[PDB]
Amino acid sequence: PTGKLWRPVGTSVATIDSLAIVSDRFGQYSFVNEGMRETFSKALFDINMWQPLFQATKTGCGPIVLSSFTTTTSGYVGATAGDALDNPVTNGVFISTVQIMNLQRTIAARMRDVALWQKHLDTAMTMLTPDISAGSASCNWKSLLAFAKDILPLDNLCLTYPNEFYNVAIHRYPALKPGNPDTKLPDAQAHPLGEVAGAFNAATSEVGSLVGSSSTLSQAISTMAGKDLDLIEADTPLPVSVFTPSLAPRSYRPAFIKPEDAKWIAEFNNSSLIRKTLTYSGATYTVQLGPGPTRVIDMNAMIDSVLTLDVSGTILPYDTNPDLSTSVPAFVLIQTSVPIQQVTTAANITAITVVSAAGASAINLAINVRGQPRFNMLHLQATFERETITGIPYIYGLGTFLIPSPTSSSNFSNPTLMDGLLTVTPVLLRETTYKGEVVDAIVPATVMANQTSEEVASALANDAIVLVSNHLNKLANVVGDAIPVASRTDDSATSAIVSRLAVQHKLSQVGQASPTPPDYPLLWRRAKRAASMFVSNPSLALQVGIPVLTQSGMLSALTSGVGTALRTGSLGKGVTDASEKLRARQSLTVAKQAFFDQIGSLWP
Amino acid sequence: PTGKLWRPVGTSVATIDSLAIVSDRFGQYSFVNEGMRETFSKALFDINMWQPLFQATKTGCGPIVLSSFTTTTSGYVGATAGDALDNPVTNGVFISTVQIMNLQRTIAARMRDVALWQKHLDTAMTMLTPDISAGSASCNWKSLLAFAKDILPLDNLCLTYPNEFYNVAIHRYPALKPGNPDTKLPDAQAHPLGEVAGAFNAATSEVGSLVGSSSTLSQAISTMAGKDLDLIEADTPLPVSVFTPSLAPRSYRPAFIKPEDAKWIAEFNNSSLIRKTLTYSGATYTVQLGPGPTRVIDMNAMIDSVLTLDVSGTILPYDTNPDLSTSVPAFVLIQTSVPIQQVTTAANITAITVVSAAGASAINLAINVRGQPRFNMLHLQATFERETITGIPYIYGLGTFLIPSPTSSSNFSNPTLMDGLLTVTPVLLRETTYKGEVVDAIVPATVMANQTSEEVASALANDAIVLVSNHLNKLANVVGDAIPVASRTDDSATSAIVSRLAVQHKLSQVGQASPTPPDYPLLWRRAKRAASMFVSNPSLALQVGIPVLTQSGMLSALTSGVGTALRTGSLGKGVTDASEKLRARQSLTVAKQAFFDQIGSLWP
Amino acid sequence: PTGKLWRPVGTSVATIDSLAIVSDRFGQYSFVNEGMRETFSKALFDINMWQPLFQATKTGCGPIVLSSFTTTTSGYVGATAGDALDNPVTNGVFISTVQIMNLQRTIAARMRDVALWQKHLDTAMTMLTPDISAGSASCNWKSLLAFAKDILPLDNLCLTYPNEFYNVAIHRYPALKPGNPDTKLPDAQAHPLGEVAGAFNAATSEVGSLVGSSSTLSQAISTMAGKDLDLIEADTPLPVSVFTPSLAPRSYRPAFIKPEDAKWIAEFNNSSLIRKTLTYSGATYTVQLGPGPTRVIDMNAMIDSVLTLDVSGTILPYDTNPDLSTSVPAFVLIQTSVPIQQVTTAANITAITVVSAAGASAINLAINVRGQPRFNMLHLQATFERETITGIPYIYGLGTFLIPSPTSSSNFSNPTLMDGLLTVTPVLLRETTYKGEVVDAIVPATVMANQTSEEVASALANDAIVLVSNHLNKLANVVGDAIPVASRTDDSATSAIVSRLAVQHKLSQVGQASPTPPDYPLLWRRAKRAASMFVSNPSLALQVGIPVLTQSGMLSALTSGVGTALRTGSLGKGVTDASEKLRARQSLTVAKQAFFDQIGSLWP
Amino acid sequence: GNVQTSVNTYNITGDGNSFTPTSDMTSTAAPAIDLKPGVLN
Amino acid sequence: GNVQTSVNTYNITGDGNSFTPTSDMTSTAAPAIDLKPGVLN
Amino acid sequence: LHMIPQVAHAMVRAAAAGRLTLYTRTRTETTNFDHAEYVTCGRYTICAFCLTTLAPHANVKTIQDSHACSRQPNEAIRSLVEVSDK
Ligand SMILES: *C(=O)CCCCCCCCCCCCC
Ligand SMILES: *C(=O)CCCCCCCCCCCCC
Repeated sequence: PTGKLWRPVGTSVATIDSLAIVSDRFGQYSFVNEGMRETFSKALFDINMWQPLFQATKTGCGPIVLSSFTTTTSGYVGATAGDALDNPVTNGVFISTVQIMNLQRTIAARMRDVALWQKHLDTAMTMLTPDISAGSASCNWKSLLAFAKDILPLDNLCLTYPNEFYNVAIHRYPALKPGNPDTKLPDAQAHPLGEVAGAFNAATSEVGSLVGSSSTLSQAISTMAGKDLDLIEADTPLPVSVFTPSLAPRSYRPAFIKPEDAKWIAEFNNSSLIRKTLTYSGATYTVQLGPGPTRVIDMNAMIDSVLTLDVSGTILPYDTNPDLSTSVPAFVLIQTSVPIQQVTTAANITAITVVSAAGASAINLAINVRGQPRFNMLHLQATFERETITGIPYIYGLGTFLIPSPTSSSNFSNPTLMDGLLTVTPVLLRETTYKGEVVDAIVPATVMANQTSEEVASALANDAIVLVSNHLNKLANVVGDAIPVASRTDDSATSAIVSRLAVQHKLSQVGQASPTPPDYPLLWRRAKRAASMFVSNPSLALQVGIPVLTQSGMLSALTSGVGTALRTGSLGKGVTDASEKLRARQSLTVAKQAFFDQIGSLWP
Repeated sequence: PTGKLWRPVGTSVATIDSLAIVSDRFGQYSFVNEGMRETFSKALFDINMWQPLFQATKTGCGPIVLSSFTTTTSGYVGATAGDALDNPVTNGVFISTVQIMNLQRTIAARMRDVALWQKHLDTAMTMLTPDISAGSASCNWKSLLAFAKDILPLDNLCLTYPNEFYNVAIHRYPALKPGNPDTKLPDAQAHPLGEVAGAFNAATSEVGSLVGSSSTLSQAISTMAGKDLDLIEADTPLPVSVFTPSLAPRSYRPAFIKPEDAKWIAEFNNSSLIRKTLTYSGATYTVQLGPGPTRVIDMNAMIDSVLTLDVSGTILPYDTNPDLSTSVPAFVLIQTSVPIQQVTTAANITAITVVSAAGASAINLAINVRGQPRFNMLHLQATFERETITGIPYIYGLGTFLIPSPTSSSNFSNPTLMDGLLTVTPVLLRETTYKGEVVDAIVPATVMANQTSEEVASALANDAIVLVSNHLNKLANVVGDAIPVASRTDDSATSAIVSRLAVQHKLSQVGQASPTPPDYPLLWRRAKRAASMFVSNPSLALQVGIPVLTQSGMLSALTSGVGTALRTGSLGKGVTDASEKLRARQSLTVAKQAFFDQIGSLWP
Repeated sequence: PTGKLWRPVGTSVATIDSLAIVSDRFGQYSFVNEGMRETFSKALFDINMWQPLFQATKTGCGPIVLSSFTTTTSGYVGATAGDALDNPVTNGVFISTVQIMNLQRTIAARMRDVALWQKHLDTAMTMLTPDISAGSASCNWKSLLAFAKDILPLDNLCLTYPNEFYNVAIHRYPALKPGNPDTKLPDAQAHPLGEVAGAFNAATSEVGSLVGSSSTLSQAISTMAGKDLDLIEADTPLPVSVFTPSLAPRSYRPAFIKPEDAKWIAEFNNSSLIRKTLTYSGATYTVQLGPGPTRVIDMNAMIDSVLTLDVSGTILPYDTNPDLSTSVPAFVLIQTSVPIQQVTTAANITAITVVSAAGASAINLAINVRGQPRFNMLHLQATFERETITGIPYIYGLGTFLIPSPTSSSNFSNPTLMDGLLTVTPVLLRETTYKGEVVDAIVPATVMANQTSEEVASALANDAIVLVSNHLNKLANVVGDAIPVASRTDDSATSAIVSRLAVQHKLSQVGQASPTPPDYPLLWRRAKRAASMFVSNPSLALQVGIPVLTQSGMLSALTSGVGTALRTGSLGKGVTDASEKLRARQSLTVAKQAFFDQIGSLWP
Repeated sequence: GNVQTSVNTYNITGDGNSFTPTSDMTSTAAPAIDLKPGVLN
Repeated sequence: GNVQTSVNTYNITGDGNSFTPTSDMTSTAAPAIDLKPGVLN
Repeated sequence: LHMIPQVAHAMVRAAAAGRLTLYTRTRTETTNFDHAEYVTCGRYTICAFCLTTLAPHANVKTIQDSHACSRQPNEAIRSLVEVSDK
């Protein structure tokens, strides 16, 4: 049973309506199922432990028995009259609301009390590493004590109550074994209150540490089910939400990104220059679109973000072409009639809006750093919005210069300030971008081995690629973490892949002389580096031309392997290299024993 | 009850102080509460499973019953005489210390034993993805076997014991259903020992996966309470400790950062040059402070860190002004009399200490990379300390050049090596920095919408801004993760904000014609992108001029929403887009069924 | 007991063989141990809660009692005949397979049902932060309701069932206290079904929050045992696997990295130029090895990776030396006879392979960005493999230019395209690299204070240094997180170190006048910044010349302290600064009360 | 796959066995056993 | 370390005490107590 | 391990053209090597007694150290500076 206890308000006959939460002057009795007593007992148990320090310091008020907050009522206990009717409990143990209040504020008040002392006990305890993980190692008690008698700073609490803290301590550190009163010798065994827990944390030499290897697994299992690593290369529309894209604002360096390497950025590849004009704040400036191609951020295929083009440390040659100086650098949109990459001359450019200029010309924004005047780090920045560009077939964001007077000097300059580190930040997660289009769902499998070397590094913050990369990256840490894809152990991961290579290379051999019986020693090893190359750089699985990894099978395969692989690790997964791991722990205890030996001499 | 069991010392009745732990030669009997038997049973259960492999290989020693390590003593069981008095347990089940030792080293020894085999069983099991997540899919057993008879490398253990591993396997993979002996047909149902657990992990088509959606929530709940996301925009002094700043060493590019964009960096904006001198290692060099403003790291407002100015790949024009060559680049402090930004000429600069020079002039540190000789990657580096600058009102760290002989050539150079990538690393977490002052507590709400575009990116490693950014970043991953702030589901997050916008826009309408009844469809949508823009780039909420996000309400609001939102997710939160998610899983099982079909033909 | 139930197939006498899983027409009865009923009850309990919404909307089918899926069989219940023999259970409660199916698909079907409604209830609940964390704060109900009557968008479900959702709600938000029918007034106490859980999550003013501080500890404990932070500075061979290196592809900028600062990169420091030739694709090009030293990636000491040298935004002076234009930039290997750094002239260079050229000369790859033509972002890229360089004592990877015709113009150019951002990605984790050699195991302690300032930042992706950095980094977040290494609390971490400094400085004083009695106030403070400097920048502990941190004791010491420190935190660790933390929470509730006050007026 | 006979209740090459995954029962042993200090006791 | 006597069953400076870690019993108390909503009830 | 021979390559290049200098224990520079302990470039700092690297920054005014010993040839780098100081 569970929930609050109910009782037949109509008396005797208890039906699915003659019940009612048995409330009263104390609040409502909620049932205390077996396991929920484990907690409140485990919590109180950790407080009772500090008994010797509560009396010493006259705080506290006696040991807290959980049997002081409960009661022994009886009735039907469920979550609702209907279902509570199927849990007739007699003399169960319930805790009334007003009690659920004290057991709370008591464990809270006492928790402070101890939390404090417990902190002093520690700066003194750990102040001599009472924990080794291979074999033993003593340190003659006299010295030890006479030593901490020093180190411990005058405001601890282990100097005001030595054997009032010691008695608390003995129950937390199975290192300190108190000398028995009637034989005046230790005990071999150490009996700290955490008897079992402390036994099951020792780094057992057979397998690393059960508490470790156990969690590193349940931890990975969490992720595997959580983010949705499963279904990682699913071939079908998936809401961007399914990718929980967060804290995702990637930055670049355009005016370098080739147009074909990333759809969201077209260029004005035209013969001559395209000097246009525009009255901005009265003054008339001339946008240039200089000698080179001047790659500009396209506006369509640009998920309403927060574009913030930073222009700093980048050269600013106002020294040579004086034409450049005087011009306030500024991010400006450019609506063109004919599609760009077909826009020849000025009459082609519909209009030009200065979405964000920089007050003060190019001769205050400068700063000489050895001849080559740089740009005082400043951030121009628009706030592009999907629909502010409705209809408008062609429009481009360009972080240019806005020259107040074009001249012969700036005839080979080309004032694109795009060489600066632009940082787009998708401000509306629901919508992603792929191959130049804005969508609401991705098709994972499509984005695999479909980008090129740099059609990946040039991805646009929160676009399929960047999403089908953030995803693999989780799955990449589950294998990297739990599975042993980094040793000659032909693990579950590199194993799922090997079975694909076989089934694959086996049918490609079917029909024709079949002169080559499948290899296997070579297949195991080829798939080992395939699974390994993945854990290594999760990204690669997106680039066209990557051995194994990019065939449709793998990944879809890998994950579902790694999947079941985590759901069976056992507990002693740590047996892997638990030999050198062990031998390394003995190595430490031998060096730490060496320490105790000095504590033992210096302070005799 | 819990803890070690206690019986009184003198005998007769047990009065506190009349009760001592019933130490025995074997050890002290500690009680084995109901739940703690669940573990040791669940641990032993996972070992017994491997029974067929223990006999086959003559290791092991029979099935391990947990009832072989316990006993049936009876007495009072608590953590201390006082509280143990309220737990009279009769014939409880306790495990003695020396036993708590075997149940430990047995589960450890056996755990190794199985951990090994269990690894072989796997490279063979996952080596044919026995796990699908939508509908079924078989693969005629003959083929399957005759297939793995191949792939499996000659050193497995699934080839030496086929149906000695198979029997272990059948209990772990409800995929392999053994053919019943007396009807020689499968069973429809599959009965693996993990009957329930395996039932509750299947990706249930109604809602993603209970095991997933459940954890992704408890996981987020952990963080929410842990780091202290709650109280994220609290308006009142908070110890830096409350922000657990760790692994926090940010790097820049000064000599670019405007002085007003980041208090910790002032500049010598003076008319002419300020050539000073200083005997460093005998030789007399001249610090320049050349033509431009030469932005220098201020020393006050500089949390005793580890400044490490790297100067590499950056230009080094010793080719033109020969004056530059011969000068050993070096980070040097500069104490000025009159405050900088008021320091006109040499007589103003009190003294200049070469806190770290680079042995060998500027013509060995070079390296030609196409005409423009660069700097061989080298790291100069001081170790500034709060108090080494006590009293000293004005002092600045400057990574300049130290020219051995100033000339006309270096009259427009300005040797500030600050254009290099400097990396400050706060070496003393307790103290933070804000707006130019060193403090011990932040006031969160103060740092919101108080920085500018770049008064953020120019923050100083472990300063309020960088702390009130590391914090939002956690809270940003809790929403990004648990809450669905990335779909049209007007989630709890974007909902907490909408209620603020209403209450806000509603009173701004009070008094005056109230010609505009609040919108709502427009408010819901405006707050959706507000909560969304946050998850996106957590930082923004610090920059002055961000719609919604920067009003005092939000955040303080958001978090406390997201807060309660996680504490109610239910379990089936995965119902979100659990349709396409499902349809994608069927998509995979259809492709994986396609695989089994070849395994089924190639190896008939 | 646990597992499926068995019964004596041979009847009466139940031996370790006369048993057999009691299967049948329903599947196999698996035992439902005490705790496993807690879950299925806790799951059903959370569904029954939504009873009022199931009837309202005619879905559901009555309350789901867990006692409808189980049974009361009796027999022996274990994991295998052998061990099941020691668990005679009478009238235990087992759930048959076919039942373990419904309790599953029911909780799944119902889970969807509620998951939906439960989402509507929320957008309305959190839409008025029903959760404060200090003191109370009301908001006159009328207003509140009449308010949400607005905000809530027309497609919720809290408008179609107000007090059908309200009744569900009252059990989840102890904020909404329903007015009692026969006294028509609230209740003071609030009785939500989550009575206890909700009591134990409140931010108790004594210590932050038990649910928080508790997890932040168990969380850290997980890591500490997991990754293997323990043994962090172990002095003995450790398989790279023990470091779970994943998602590890670091990028650089060679042609800058000094050869001695990173063994994996030697340079051709020779007097004149070394123009060689090579027929690549018919056309004959000349590799240059120009004026400067031209640092090249060495091939030995280069873990078979995926070298991808990006050349973009970097200068391309085809404007001056016309010689440069026309030459297709390309990454090329260079096998030399005599060891490099001893290779004088052309006759010395055995052969030169163009492992990856860039189609199209240097005048299409350009792009004018203000005079200085840059490189259109493109990625050349080899796939170096350990053994493809077997025997071959000397061979180097060089991302040079391949000039189609060397001239006088390119006599001081030196076409090394290495100034570009190269990104090596280890494609085979098992093998690491150290000091220039490829190995399979590291010796942790060796890599401490053994690198120089930049012999660290110049590390090669997945090399000991980068591994003995990824490791410290975890341990750095466990302390940063759990332990309070960021306040004057002389924590367990900075305490473990202090004891080393003492024992150390104490013996260095032994022998000779011992004129200086150890300090301690100065030692505590010195070790505090030592432990602090570590949490800060984990890396440092690798660099030669770091105070304290780099002595062999520390770290090996630190961790083992931090270790036991986490295994005792108590629960109320949050007592740290739980004063200002508290005062900040009251600060928020005072501001949130201010909000409710407007909701209370505007919408009267 | 050579016949065994009694060592274990099932032969591998035995009559009518059947590999056949069901999205319904995701194969899983016991990895996440809780042993952390507070939780084990 | 001044003698106490009864306050607690052990004197610190008491006769034959003994600091001596054993890789076997890693000291512990109870930190990871589970209290999260679903798990506490 | 002492020095890391990248440090010693900075010793000789600072001694080929003598920049170094010799600092004493009272953090004042001399040119006699008899009263001097610290040795700079000014990249790296080494006490001449224990002969270990101390601080890559110079201004030996901010270095903490505890060693005490006499007799330390190499004086050869010290001798090479004053010849190369002309
Ligand atoms: C006889 O051993 C022939 C080989 C057939 C089985 C060998 C191992 C491969 C199949 C594994 C079955 C048990 C779980 C995978
Ligand atoms: C008398 O108090 C002399 C000092 C001896 C003990 C003081 C505290 C240092 C030793 C701690 C013992 C309890 C657990 C560390």
